[PDB]
Amino acid sequence: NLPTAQEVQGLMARYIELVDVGDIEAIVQMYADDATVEDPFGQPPIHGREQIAAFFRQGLKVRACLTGPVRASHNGCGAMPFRVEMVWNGQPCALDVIDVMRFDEHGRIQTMQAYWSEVNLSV
Amino acid sequence: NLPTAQEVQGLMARYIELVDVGDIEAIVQMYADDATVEDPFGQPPIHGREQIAAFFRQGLKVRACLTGPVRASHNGCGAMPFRVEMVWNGQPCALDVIDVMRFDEHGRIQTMQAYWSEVNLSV
Repeated sequence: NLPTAQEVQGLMARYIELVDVGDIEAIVQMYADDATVEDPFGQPPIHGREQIAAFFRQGLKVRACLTGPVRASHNGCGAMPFRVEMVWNGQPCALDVIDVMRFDEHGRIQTMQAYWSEVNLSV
Repeated sequence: NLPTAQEVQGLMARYIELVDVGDIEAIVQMYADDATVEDPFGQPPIHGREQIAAFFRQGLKVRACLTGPVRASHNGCGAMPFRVEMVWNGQPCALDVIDVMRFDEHGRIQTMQAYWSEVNLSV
């Protein structure tokens, strides 16, 4: 069902867990089959599980952690602050990001928008 | 002009400063004259400076602080995590919130959405 505010917090926390361990197949399945992703927000979106899996394979030695609680509304929406730690070409770097996600009537991510730019990069 | 990612971080940080001291007139002026606000997201929006000022007067002994960096994009958009501390009927409480704002070509907030619900309340 349309996740309740409580379910949304649980789903988004799980989501970061998956990104942290790097289980691409499990992340991909959290999305609706025709979901769209805008990462970073401002860039043309990617649509569908095929393109999203390609996107995550390309991007995911990386760890991610929630850096604050998940903010959830009552209409299947949620927003969360987190950090991504990587090593960009030998050089390690961190990126602070905020994801906004809208879930569907099946508990799947219909749309995701990621807010960040170079000002949130610490390389 | 359409704020750059760097300008957006500065504008949103200022914004929380204003909410913290409680300068309603200065907050109101940060909004476009016909801006709309959705707080909490999921509720019908309020439109225009008159309604926004009424909204902030009604709501603002309160302190607010950024609890993480402002995430900014290159298209006049920004998202930020913060906490609001109040005393709800003698009883003190805190609310964790994430605001998403879109600025206009004049550096003013055209639209604001606040993500939170009772799950982010610690009373």
